Amino acid sequence: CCLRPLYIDFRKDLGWKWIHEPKGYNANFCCCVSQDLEPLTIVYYVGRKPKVEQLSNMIVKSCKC
Amino acid sequence: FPQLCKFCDVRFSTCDNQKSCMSNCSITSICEKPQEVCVAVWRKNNITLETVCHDPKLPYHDFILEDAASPTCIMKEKKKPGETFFMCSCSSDECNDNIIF
Repeated sequence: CCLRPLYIDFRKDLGWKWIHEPKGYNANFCCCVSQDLEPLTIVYYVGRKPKVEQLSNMIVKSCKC
Repeated sequence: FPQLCKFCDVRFSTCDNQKSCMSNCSITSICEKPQEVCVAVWRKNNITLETVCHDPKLPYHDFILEDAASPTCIMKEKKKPGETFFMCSCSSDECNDNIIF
């Protein structure tokens, strides 16, 4: 039950096509349960408008047993 | 639920004589109304390709989208005067990335 490294590529794993950038990020995966999470800033378009926003619960950090 | 159908606007294209060319567009959008639909238009003077999200009731370029519900975009000549003009419409999510003639 220790933290871990993993990489996730929105279109090719989660299957989310709406996110413009980043193509992916590294979130971690922990049985051992995830303790602490953190948001990921992302970019996407509503029509042609580009907007910025943090997606919370995207990045795992502390593991707790 | 709103579609994603590409909104890369007017762009200069390498599209030419091949049966199908891809929108080389870098942006996939979350259409502003759940009613909407993508269209891809490919006007040929150089050649500009246009990809937007549009509404089936509204007319585009003084033309109206009759096959707006088709799952994959298909181009037919609209015979606008003085130019080679082609248009299409999607009901799928990011339809107009692959254009089929």
